Amino acid sequence: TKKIDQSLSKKLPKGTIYDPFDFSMGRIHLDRKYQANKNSNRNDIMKSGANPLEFYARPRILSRYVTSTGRIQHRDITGLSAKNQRRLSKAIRRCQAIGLM
Amino acid sequence: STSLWRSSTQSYIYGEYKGIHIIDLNQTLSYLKRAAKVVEGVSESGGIILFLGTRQGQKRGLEEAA
Amino acid sequence: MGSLSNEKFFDISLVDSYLNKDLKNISNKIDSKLN
Amino acid sequence: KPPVYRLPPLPRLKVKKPIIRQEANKCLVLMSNLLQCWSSYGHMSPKCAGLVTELKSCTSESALGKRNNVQKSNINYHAARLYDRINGKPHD
Amino acid sequence: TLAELLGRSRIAQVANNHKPLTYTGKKFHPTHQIIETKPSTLYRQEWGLKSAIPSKIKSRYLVYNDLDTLERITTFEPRGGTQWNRLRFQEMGVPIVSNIGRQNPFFKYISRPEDESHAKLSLFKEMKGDTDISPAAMKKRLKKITALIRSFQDEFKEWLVENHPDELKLNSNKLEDYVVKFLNKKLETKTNKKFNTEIIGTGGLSYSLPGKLKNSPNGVIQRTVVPGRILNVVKENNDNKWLAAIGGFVADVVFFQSPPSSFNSMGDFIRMKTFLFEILEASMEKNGSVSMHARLLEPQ
Amino acid sequence: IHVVPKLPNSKALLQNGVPNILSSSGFKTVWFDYQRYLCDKLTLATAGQSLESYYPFHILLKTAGNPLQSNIFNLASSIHNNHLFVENILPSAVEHGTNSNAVVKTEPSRLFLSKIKDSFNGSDWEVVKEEMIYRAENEVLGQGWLFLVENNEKKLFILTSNNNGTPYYFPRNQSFDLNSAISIDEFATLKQMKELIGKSTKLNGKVQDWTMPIICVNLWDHAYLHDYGVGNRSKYVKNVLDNLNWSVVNNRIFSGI
Amino acid sequence: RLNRIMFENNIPGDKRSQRFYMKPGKVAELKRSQRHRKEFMMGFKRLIEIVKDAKRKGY
Amino acid sequence: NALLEAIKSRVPTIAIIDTDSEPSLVTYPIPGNDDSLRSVNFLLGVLARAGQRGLQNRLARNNE
Amino acid sequence: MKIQTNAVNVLQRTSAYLKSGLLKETPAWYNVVASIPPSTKFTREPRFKNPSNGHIIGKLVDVTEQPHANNKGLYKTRPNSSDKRVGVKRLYRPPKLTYVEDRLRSLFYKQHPWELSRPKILVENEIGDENYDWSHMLQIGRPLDGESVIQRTMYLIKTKQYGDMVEAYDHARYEFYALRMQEETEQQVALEEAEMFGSLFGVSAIEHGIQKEQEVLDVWEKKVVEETELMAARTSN
RNA sequence: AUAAUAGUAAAGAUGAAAUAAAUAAUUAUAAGACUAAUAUAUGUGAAAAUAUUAAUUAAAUAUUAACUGACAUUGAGGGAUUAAAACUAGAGUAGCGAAACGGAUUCGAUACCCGUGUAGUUCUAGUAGUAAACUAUGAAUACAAUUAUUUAUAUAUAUAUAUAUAAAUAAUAAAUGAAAAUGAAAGUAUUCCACCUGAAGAGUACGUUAGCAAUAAUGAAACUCAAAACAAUAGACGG
Ligand SMILES: [K+]
Ligand SMILES: [K+]
Ligand SMILES: [K+]
Ligand SMILES: [K+]
Ligand SMILES: [K+]
Ligand SMILES: [K+]
Ligand SMILES: [K+]
Ligand SMILES: [Mg+2]
Ligand SMILES: [Mg+2]
Ligand SMILES: [Mg+2]
Ligand SMILES: [Mg+2]
Ligand SMILES: [Mg+2]
Ligand SMILES: [Mg+2]
Ligand SMILES: [Mg+2]
Ligand SMILES: [Mg+2]
Ligand SMILES: [Mg+2]
Ligand SMILES: [Mg+2]
Ligand SMILES: [Mg+2]
Ligand SMILES: [Mg+2]
Ligand SMILES: [Mg+2]
Ligand SMILES: [Mg+2]
Repeated sequence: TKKIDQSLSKKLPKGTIYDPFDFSMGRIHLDRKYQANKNSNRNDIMKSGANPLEFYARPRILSRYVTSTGRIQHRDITGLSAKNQRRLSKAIRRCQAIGLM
Repeated sequence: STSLWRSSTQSYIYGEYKGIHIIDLNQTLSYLKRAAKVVEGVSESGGIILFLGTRQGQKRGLEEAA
Repeated sequence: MGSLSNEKFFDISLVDSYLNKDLKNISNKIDSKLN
Repeated sequence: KPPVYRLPPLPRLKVKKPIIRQEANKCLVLMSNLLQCWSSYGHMSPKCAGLVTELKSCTSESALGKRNNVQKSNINYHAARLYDRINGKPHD
Repeated sequence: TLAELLGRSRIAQVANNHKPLTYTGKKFHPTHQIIETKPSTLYRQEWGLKSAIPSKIKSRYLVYNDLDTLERITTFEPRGGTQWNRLRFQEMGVPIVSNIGRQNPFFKYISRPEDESHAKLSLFKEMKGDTDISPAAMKKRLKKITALIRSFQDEFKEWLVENHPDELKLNSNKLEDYVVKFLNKKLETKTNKKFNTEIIGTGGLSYSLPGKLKNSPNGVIQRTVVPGRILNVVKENNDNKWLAAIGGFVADVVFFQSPPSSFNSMGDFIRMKTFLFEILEASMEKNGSVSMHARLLEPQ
Repeated sequence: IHVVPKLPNSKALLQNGVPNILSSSGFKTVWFDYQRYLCDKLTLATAGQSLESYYPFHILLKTAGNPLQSNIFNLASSIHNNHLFVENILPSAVEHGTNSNAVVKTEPSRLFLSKIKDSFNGSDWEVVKEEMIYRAENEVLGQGWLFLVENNEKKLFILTSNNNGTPYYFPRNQSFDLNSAISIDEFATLKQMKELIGKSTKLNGKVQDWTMPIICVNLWDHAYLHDYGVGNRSKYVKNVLDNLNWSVVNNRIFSGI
Repeated sequence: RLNRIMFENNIPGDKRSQRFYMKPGKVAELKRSQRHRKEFMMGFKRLIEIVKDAKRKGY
Repeated sequence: NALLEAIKSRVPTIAIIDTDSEPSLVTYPIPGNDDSLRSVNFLLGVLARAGQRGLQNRLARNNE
Repeated sequence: MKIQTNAVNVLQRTSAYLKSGLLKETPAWYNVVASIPPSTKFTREPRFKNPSNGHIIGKLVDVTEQPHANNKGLYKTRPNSSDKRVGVKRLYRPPKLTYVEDRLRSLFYKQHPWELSRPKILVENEIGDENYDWSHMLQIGRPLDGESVIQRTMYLIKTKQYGDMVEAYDHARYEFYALRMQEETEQQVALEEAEMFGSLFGVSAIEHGIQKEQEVLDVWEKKVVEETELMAARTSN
């Protein structure tokens, strides 16, 4: 067979430097273990400094912090500060009461 | 590390740098000279001097000192 | 710029210079210089 | 910012049932493929000849192959050895 | 004094670094200072750090973050492999060239205001170059600056009526120009980001000047041939070039006309074989990466 | 820091040079100036690295196989070679500064003259010296070194190096000048050497060579120009080989006692 | 895939927890203990990671 | 253990005292890094030579 | 832990044994310890100056010393809340040592990331032997590296040749580039010259990397094949 | 719950059972109570309490500036508020559910389990002032060695971290302690209030006060005994 699963091969980006270890399975496993959604902050409005309570009439943004059934995600999952989690949950509950979410 | 500080050593500390406490070598020198004179005195008096160190690699230094 | 600003939405500098005879004592000063 | 959770002092640091990777038996997988090969191309089909030959060699002497079927975890040995050093406990 | 000595100590010379020792993102340049110990000191676990490095370590190169920690260990990784990437680049003898034809950053050139005609582009870059700034510390750039700029109102309320009174009585299209120049002229004396942290040129990867020819016993070398590896068996998606792994760098390989048949044959194991490449050019991007372009020299 | 070694009877060397070979000015150039020049450059190249704690001979061996450390290798090889040359041409290795000894009559030992006959098909020492002078003039167009070496087979033979070529490690002898044309026989020697270096299994691609120098003559312009001049290097090599210190050269031959 | 949605929205757990009434004090006790065990496990895994890292470096 | 036995046995003690170590447990503390073999062997060497000089002075007074 | 008493008073406890007669013979250490008394104060000591930057510790600026208005335009007429809190703790906390050179060091390696790849030896030789004249960048005994730039910059600002630190730093940086370019050429040329005289090398750096990558890529080939066969069997289920 | 719809013959319950044109499905209507995730009761509140949304009113933070000039602390008596249950009126009553009546279990089963399910649980206006109303720890002030983690304010910049000062929480030194342990107090001190003086009898009796009432507050003595209690230790035992 001339095919390998993507999970068993690492694609080295262009312009990056590499070591021989980057072709091993240890690199594959190490990349899975340390795979965190750290790029969310730059794409996370609520981790930017905006007040989540100003989005109570924008269900599309709020729908990014609820599960498929509408259950607000725990702070352990959203990664927000206590204040933003508190404000975001209020926004979602207000949005639900208005008839938008 | 400053996180592991035993504050009873406060008077020996020169400052903190790069997350560790820097020991005041001016005091180390004075204490070392005093300790050295004690070893010299006991040796000159014929006493038994025991050198105890159980960290890896210390044996060579310990054996030659004895 | 302050009083001598071109913004449509100016600040209180302009209103202060007016009541302080500055926007007028400078308009005459500039015009006198032009003379 | 990621919340660090610090444990209280503990009587021990131990994993109840340390996970171990049990590599799959080479003879069992050979048998699982041959059985599948017969399911599609048919029993005794000439397409599964190589599978039959390989299976016979794998199982010739031992039905599960000659393998080092022994693997144990050492996490509990190291955890008990290093706990006092790394727990960050205050001095006495 | 002891404080003076400490500031100049070899440990002080290493700049503070808390960057992850285990980083799984894109690596474009070294992030940690390589520490080396001599063989005699390695035999005694001596590295010039606070504590002895564990005897298990057989490498003579490491990178560290903290001399000591609350866990009573040193935070270090026993690797020094970014040095071999630099030395392999040196062996390829390809000077780094500017794709924009800019002045050489390592020479003290006499520059002029040719690019200074964008005073309003960069004077406001100080407040507009805030891509990743706090929502309130960036807002402190609005009141703190406003007061500083508002303190020069009297100076600009007299200079403008003494050097360009016509514009004040005709149009503000030129007044705005006199404003941008005024602040910069009154800011060049100031020190706003007087130290620039941007990478300077190659960043230290190569100090080789373009122009020199490589003499060899078989004549002057006209094309540099370097062994490499093809990573993918299908060109980069959306790009007309494949990727190769040459000397610790990932390059874009351009083929003469066709792709060798070993590609289809090998498939996803193409990286298992070594091919010969020719390094066309090497460029440096602002992210601090090296843009190496190669050519799959095939036996013919 | 690599420092210039102190030489025996240095006050005499700074006043009357080396009798019959170099003058006072000629010796100041070759040793007091060039050796200082080499050691300073070596220190600048090696300071802050592991090589700083190694003697020049060990540095050249450690770096002999590393292409990008050739600059360090050249400096280490030159430093070692120069003190090999200055040592066997020196009036007396012992420091007769307070003994005011003026009678140093050193002559080839029996073991040296026995190995010369064995290795040169019965040729005498005088004839071998003529071959050495000839080899230097025809094989070293520019800078280099002339050596009489002994190999693992107890045979003395003549080796010439271009620029800073070590006698110890044949891959870096630099005995063939590839700037000019080479015969098929010379290309065969180079091709055979390349094959030997490829048979080594070590990750450093290094081979075993047990050749050792016995006599060293500096063929650089720093040693002869001032006293002999361009074109008179064969008169310089003749004087060196006729006024060698044989207490040092005899001690370099392994006896086994 | 449908089963994964049920478990990530705690549908089976919520349904079972709604079969019988629990006093508010008991509910509060169970919520406190569950959180402690969740946090305790996170602290345990952090210490095991340090152990593994320390072991790898020869400590 | 050794330090407490020394106290119980009235045996004077010298020790290298790092920033996390208790100074009062020893008669003559030496403030210093105890984790590096170089630092330890440097301080041990000084103490060892001091002992040697005492021994040499005792053997000398016996001769004369 | 409690301040121990019995380790430093061995002489006094021993003296009671000898005076009473419980111990017949004087120990060999007894006279030595008597002549060299142990230090037994174990006190916390205040400090009134940061040794690194000379900042004074324990000084309160009184309102009489702030006669002019502040940045807000207000005069200070009464002590503020911070001035009224006792600050004894600052006298005893080990001072944080700071250095201007540390700021430049971080800058240099941010501007030149690949200088980090040049190995540095932290093991000291003898700090007391360093006789450096920083009128020039090169020094006998130490490598050319980022620290050479920092020390050169400090000498310029110390001699007052330059006033702004940035200008002195830029001046030192160019001196560093010149020395780095002369060394990059000496190495390239030395290699070229050696090959022209018949120098042979077993393995180059590029070749060394290829061999190491092959060793890893061979183990990776086996595992991939194995894990692409367990998947086939497990998926067949 | 009711009605419609097609569609049927079982459904429901339990350890297993049995008691009382359906169940299930799709629509439509009505009613009462409750408030999933977020969530940590984090935080807030004097305590009791407090987490679906919005609004109105009231109160609540930090720093700075100015001002008052000891105006403070504590607090007998007193006052106010005070879970659940309970009671007096008028509404409400889906679900839950003392009691009662039945079904089971059992040798028996005034129980645990099941059914039917009244008071009650809900709202409005009141009475009453009790809980393991608990941190089983009254309030205030001065002070004492560390670390970690959050939070807040401030400062700086080579702009995102760094440096400061407080608060909270966690683990500790010292100290205290019968110990378990406490840890900024259960430490070092000062000030004020409440309360205790062997067990049992007893928070009972009697009286008194208060309340529609249940009760609440106050609160003894005799007789009898040499007991009685706490922390910790080693065992034994554990469905
Ligand atoms: K709370
Ligand atoms: K008064
Ligand atoms: K009062
Ligand atoms: K009261
Ligand atoms: K009801
Ligand atoms: K409680
Ligand atoms: K009270
Ligand atoms: Mg230590
Ligand atoms: Mg139904
Ligand atoms: Mg809820
Ligand atoms: Mg709380
Ligand atoms: Mg009160
Ligand atoms: Mg009623
Ligand atoms: Mg019932
Ligand atoms: Mg009431
Ligand atoms: Mg009651
Ligand atoms: Mg009560
Ligand atoms: Mg309660
Ligand atoms: Mg109060
Ligand atoms: Mg009562
Ligand atoms: Mg008990």
